[PDB]
Amino acid sequence: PSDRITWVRISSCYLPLATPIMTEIAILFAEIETAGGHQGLGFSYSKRAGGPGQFAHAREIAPALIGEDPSDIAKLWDKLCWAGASAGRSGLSTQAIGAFDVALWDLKAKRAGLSLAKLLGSYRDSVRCYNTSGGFLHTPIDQLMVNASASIERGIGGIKLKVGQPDGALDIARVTAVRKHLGDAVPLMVDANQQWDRPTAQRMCRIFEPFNLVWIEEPLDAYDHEGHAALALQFDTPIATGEMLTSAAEHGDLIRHRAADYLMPDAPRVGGITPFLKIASLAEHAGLMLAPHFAMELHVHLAAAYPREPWVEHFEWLEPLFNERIEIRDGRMLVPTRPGLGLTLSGQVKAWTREEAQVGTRP
Amino acid sequence: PSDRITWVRISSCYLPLATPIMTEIAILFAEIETAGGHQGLGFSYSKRAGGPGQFAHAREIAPALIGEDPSDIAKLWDKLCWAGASAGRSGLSTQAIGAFDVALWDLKAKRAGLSLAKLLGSYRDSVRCYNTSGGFLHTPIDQLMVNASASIERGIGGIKLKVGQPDGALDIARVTAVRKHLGDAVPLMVDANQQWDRPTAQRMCRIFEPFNLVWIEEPLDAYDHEGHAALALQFDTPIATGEMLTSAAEHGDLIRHRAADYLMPDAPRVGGITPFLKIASLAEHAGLMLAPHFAMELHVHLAAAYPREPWVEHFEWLEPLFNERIEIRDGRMLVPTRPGLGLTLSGQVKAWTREEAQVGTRP
Amino acid sequence: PSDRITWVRISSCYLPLATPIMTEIAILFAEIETAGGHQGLGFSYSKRAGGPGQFAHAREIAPALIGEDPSDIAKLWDKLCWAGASAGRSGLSTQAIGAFDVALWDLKAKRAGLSLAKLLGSYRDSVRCYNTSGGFLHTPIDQLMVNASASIERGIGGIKLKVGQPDGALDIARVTAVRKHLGDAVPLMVDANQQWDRPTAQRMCRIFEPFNLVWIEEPLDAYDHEGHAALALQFDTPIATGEMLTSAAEHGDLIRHRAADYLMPDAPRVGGITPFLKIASLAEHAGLMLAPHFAMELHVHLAAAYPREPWVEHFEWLEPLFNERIEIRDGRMLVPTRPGLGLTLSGQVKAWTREEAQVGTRP
Amino acid sequence: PSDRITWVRISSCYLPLATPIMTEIAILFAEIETAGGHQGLGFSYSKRAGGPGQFAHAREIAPALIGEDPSDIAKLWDKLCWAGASAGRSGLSTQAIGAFDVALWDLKAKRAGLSLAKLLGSYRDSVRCYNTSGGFLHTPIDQLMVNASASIERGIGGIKLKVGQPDGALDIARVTAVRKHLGDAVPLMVDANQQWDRPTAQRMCRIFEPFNLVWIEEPLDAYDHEGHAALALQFDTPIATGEMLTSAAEHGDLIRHRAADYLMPDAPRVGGITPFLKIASLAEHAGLMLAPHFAMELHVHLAAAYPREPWVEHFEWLEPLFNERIEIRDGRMLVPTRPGLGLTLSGQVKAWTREEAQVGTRP
Amino acid sequence: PSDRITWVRISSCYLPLATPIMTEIAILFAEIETAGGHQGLGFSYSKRAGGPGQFAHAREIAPALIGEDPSDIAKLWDKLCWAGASAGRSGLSTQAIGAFDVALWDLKAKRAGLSLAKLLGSYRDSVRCYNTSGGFLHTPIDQLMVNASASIERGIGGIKLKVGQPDGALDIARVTAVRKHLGDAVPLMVDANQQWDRPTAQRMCRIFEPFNLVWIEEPLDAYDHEGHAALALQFDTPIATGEMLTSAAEHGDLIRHRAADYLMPDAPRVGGITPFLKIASLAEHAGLMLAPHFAMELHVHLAAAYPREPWVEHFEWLEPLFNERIEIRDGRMLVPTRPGLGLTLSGQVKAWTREEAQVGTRP
Ligand SMILES: [Ca+2]
Ligand SMILES: [Ca+2]
Ligand SMILES: [Ca+2]
Ligand SMILES: [Ca+2]
Ligand SMILES: [Ca+2]
Repeated sequence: PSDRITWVRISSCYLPLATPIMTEIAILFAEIETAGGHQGLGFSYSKRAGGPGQFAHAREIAPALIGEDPSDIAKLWDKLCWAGASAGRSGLSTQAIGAFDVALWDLKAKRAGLSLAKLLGSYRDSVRCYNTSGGFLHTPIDQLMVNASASIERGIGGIKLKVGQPDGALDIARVTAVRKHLGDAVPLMVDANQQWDRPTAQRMCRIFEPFNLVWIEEPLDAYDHEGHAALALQFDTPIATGEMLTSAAEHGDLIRHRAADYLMPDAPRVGGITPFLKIASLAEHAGLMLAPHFAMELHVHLAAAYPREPWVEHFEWLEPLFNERIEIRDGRMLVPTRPGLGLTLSGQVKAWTREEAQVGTRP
Repeated sequence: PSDRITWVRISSCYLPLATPIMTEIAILFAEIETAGGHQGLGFSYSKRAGGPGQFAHAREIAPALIGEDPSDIAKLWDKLCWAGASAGRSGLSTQAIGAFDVALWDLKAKRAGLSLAKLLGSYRDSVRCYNTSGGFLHTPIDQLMVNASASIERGIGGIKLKVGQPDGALDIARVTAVRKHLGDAVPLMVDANQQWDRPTAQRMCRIFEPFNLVWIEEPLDAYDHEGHAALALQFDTPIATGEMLTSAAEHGDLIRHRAADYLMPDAPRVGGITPFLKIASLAEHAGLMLAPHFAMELHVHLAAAYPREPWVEHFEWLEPLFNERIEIRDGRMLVPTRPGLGLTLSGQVKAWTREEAQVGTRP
Repeated sequence: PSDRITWVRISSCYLPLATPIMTEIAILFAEIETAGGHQGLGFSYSKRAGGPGQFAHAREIAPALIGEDPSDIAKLWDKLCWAGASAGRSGLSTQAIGAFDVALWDLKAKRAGLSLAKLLGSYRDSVRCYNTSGGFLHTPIDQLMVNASASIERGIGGIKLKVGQPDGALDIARVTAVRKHLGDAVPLMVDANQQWDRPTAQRMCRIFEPFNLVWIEEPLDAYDHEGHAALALQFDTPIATGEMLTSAAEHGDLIRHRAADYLMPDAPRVGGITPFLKIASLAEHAGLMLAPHFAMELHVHLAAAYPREPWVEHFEWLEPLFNERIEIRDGRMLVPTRPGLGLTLSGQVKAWTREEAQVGTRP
Repeated sequence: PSDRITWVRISSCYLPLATPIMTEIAILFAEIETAGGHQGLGFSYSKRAGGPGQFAHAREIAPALIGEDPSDIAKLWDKLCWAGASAGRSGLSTQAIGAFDVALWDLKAKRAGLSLAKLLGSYRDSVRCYNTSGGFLHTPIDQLMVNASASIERGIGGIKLKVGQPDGALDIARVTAVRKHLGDAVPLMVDANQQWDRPTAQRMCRIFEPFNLVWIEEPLDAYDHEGHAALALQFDTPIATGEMLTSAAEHGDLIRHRAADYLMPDAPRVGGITPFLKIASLAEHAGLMLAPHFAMELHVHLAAAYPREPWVEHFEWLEPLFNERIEIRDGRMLVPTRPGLGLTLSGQVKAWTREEAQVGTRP
Repeated sequence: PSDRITWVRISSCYLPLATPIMTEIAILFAEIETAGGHQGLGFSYSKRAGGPGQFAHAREIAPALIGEDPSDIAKLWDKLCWAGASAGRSGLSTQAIGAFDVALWDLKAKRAGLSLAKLLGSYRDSVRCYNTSGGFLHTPIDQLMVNASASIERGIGGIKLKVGQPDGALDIARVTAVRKHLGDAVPLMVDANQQWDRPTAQRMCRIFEPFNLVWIEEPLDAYDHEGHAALALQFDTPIATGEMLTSAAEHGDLIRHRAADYLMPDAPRVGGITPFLKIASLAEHAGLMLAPHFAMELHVHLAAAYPREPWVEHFEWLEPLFNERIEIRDGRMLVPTRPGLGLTLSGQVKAWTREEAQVGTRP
């Protein structure tokens, strides 16, 4: 083999959130080291229930990696999946596999002395970014307006507003208020978080049309593909969805329905970089736009490798976990130039680790 | 509410197999009790990796059941799924949910003093059954021949032979040998266990055509829907598949492709009775036949409720876990008449339990 | 068996209407009792011609229920259908079967000490409701306006206005008048009762778009599925139809055409709860909304069991037939908590019964 | 940038064939070197007219590579294509681009100290191989028989026989003769080289069915997708095609028609490794088998990276151009383990070079 | 044969542009003469990279024309294509073939003493024309406004404006300015040159709707057929595309998608008149409009032969190459009446020729 895995360590780290949304996020870290002295770091996560399950499964299948050639990433993804075949090809088991998968990609990239973006091959050195500016449905427009202004001032390229509350007139007012404040030149998008039924989504999308939003995210249930397809066919405003999906197959179904103008795959959630690339390949062929969701630390690299100009969300919740940081400038997020994912665990991770296990002999 | 859940207990029981094939099966038991004194028992399982993950997730979401009306089964399935939304609608998380789901159905049936089959409404009091007679690819033909003949004399209604070895001539020989021994009056089916590629499956199905087998099971990868549909369109022999799928959505895709003459949903594997019923409704409408896989203790009830004559496999591995037994006669297994699933945990379960947890106050 | 039917009584009851619409409605009541002392009550109906036919058929097939296990509801639906096979799977014969079907469901629910909603499993304890406030095309807007206001005051959650008269400008005026009176906050829907041809429906739907109605009901002939599908594709306003259909097959065709945003199945009209559930399963899978038509006494239970928020019409014409009543509060209809359908025949039913028959020996 | 391209050299080398079939093959070699001291070698080719055109275009666009980051392979493929946009996305211009593309991949692999197969990630360390044993339509049966048997004793895993001559009876005779000589255990395939019209292909495939050939290659015109799809739907024997196609788009069309059981993309012919990977992704998703055509020195690496067991032709014509060799044993060719493609130009290349050019300053 | 080719001369002529756009255009001229004394002139071209490749290939395959019957044009197109089969059916090789193809058509037309338009059969003696009036995105509206006015004054029938710059508000302003200047009676069209992504194209097309433009050209990537089809389905304004395509197959795909209201095939770019006619036949059958791109000297003849009123661009860049000129009158371009294409090489061609070759003996 090109090398061989000799040690693996998994940790279940509970990241406390500065502000309740959801008071914490369970992060599954996977560390892999080889006889050749190469090392990789990867992770998966669970918002709400899922952390314990991901860790337990990861611990059970980890031994299957020992002795294997780390360069055969897809092959190993398949081997770990087969090791837990009755668990399926999506959900907790493949998310656990994803932590290992990301680590192997990190390791291969470092082996070449290249950032993950350069190993895959990039199309740009910076990616369009946007943020919520710490805005929620319960955030007084006044505060959200001043926070969004600050974000723009520090380099954010767009603002995503939370909508989808029983009183639709409220959202329209809030959005109207933000648009008047920032100006027509600031890109604006909304996220309904699956709060609308088909009739309501139909009416709200109609109202938002004049706003020229970048996109309307998750207007319906994440699984209502025909519903999303119907909205995309009817309205000029792009429809964005997919962040809730957990496998290449689900994204394939969404794509088959032409249910999204902007596909929002979540690498950790779908099983890692390996399945994410298969999804990106399908989206590319279908001529769609890409807007990866969550984990910017990983997605900035994946987005950089997509043919068409993508959008990545500037999200700072995971920063305390790492020693590195992402920098933003003139509406764009810079793609890190360091080898691999360019991440190392902060000293704070230890204090937040509730479970851990390892197998093999460390080099 | 009709009632209120007050106590829940989950157990991870490792069933040792008298004959390695894999030397054990992880069973997740869920016990539910209410303020009204009602009780239910359900379970899910994992062959190979999966047991630890299912238990861990079940333990984390169990508290969400306390205080809820046990009669709103589908509603609670959704609540538990939402409680772990980032985990998706299939795989380990929904299988954990399935243990609770089965228990709720068991409890509702008992509440009406009806077997699960009668609660759902049955079409028959006994179901066609078949077995492998402890035969595997490595079992010497002559042994499998006397074993099969023995199963027939005990009342089994059919024999499923394992095939799919590199030397197709061998399988053809073994099947020919079995057919000549038992006679043309004994129903025969084969299981290739996803071992054939499209070209090989094409040639083997061609050869088996004259045999008039009941079905050819899993000739291709469980996810090659187009491949299976092509075989079903070409050959007279029914194609059976679906045992590997873990969600209603995956079965829906298989059904959309018309990839199976006999659909083989596995209740515990797809998330319980609730999603299984949705799958059965889709199969019924599509005019397909049903042959549920594994867990006869549960599937005999579900099969009894299907409009068209189904087939259920009679296999003994799980018996040690329960105090009750399935009866077979004249080629069919009798649908139990006791309330609910008609199962209670044996004293052996305790000794095989490696993990357990409970929440709430037992009535 | 779980039990066995020993007595059956059918009655043809003619319900006189307080105000001509249609001066009466023929109701077919079915009573079923078992050796175990269990009892069930169900019914079907005919607006205009149909009462005599339903009763005659019910009387002829009733004997087929004696001795049968009441828990095998679907099986018995099929047996009664086969008993009159040349009559088909829809229309008068299956509507007669439906009376028996509803009774069997009522009996099974009572057996478990659960309301019908809880036996099926509910998603809500109350359902959105609406009414016409005794409004017809010939009702002076002035009166309809004050009546609608009263309905809202007593808890009704929406108002359905009758439209579809030769003078379209009239309907627009009437609707404009009602909207201005009640305010934009009161949900409003219209019912054209199949009075428009494709061109007219096209023009009227266009005009109603700004109104933001909950739905436009039966704009075209109940059987013009392509016509309805075209309207739904073109307009934001939901299209509602299906109330005239009499079988799962017809609803399946409507669904295949994507001819309705809100499907309006009528349990009694399609053959009872058994076929209604098959229809609801198809609508659920297609991602549609549900708005059962007529018989709120039965549909409130069925609606409660649907995944997505349905709408049920508050209709008081059938009240004199029963001793129980439905209560409405804050725009919602409360789902009864009593066992089964929660209905018993009033003493007035006897005086209105024109035909009756029974078979078997009462327990 | 990760690095920077500083020098590029292109050579048009005419490979003389020891045996006319066409007496030579024009090979376009591309050498790329960077400021960081990294180097890559790639190539494209033309059988018959094409060599001069490929070189001329390569020379004209080569300057566009100077100063660029060699790691952004896909990006540069697009830049060179845009540099000659009026030339399209297929044919001579993209084949010229492919020589550079292969060199960039070779360079990236070497950068990581990995073979091309390991950089991409492999599923196997050896690939099934087959050869023609120097047999053509004019080769006397008995000679081809001893030649084939010889290839088998040296380790070849299969024999491809050339067919498609006006006298079909002859082919059938020759194939029958070969089959009887080698035995039923030696895999056999035939290549009709687009010689049959639909009617003839239909009859010949019918006759070959009993033979159980691995595949029937190019039975019809390379562009008759409907024709090929019809044959594949009708016959058990796999249909193989695609070797003549020159772009991802053409392969996509073939795949859309389901016109091939075995897709035969030719990396150099379609524009290099970059477009080849896109084609492989499409074939993988469609559930097809892979059998890359020509250039085993390159395809052995690409085939190793495909999920399902592929077939690669072992043919010796290009060996004189390189200092390295492919090893075969037990019916499979070993995937080279050296860095990158594992190829270096032999001293003979210089003598066969008719044209060459370079740009930039060599490090 | 009807005659036989005895001499062929190819020249690579670099046409310098009066103003940078692109400072020159490579033109490939092909001259063919027969034993019968007949002669033909044709050409192909490359904007940016492509000239050297086209010439090199043309030189290599030219010998294949000697001795052949010039009247069998399609047959010879196929023979030359086969002569370079590994080069494919599009791109540089077929463009080289196209130069010869045009010459053969010119020769056949002259043989009959008919213009090319009359040989094919025409529907009109003049064709609607339009121009850019030397306008580019960087041209100050003031100048573009006065230039467009002059064009109209000298007989041009329409104005095409360049759009597709980052600042969409700019294009709208420029177009608004031009429309106000020339008046609503002057046909206006825009060309976005593939500068918009789907979302942007969607928004810009919406804005342009009120303008009643003749068409919106290349709003998206030339290969995004689904994208173009979606725009055409949604908007009243015709979508025009196809100028970038290089083969009948690509145009066929575009047509299959109903991706264009106005198809813009480029004869030289797709391989000559032979493939252009196949494309025109497909467009005619699909009921589309035709707007050939570039080379008016050739397209005026081809456009004249199309059933529906086409549009041809008045483009003067190629004039210096020929001794003849096209005349425009009352918004239409007159179809030349001279034999064949009606073109002869100017004395300036010699000075601009960088490469040339000939084969055979001149008559
Ligand atoms: Ca859209
Ligand atoms: Ca079949
Ligand atoms: Ca609609
Ligand atoms: Ca086939
Ligand atoms: Ca249009």
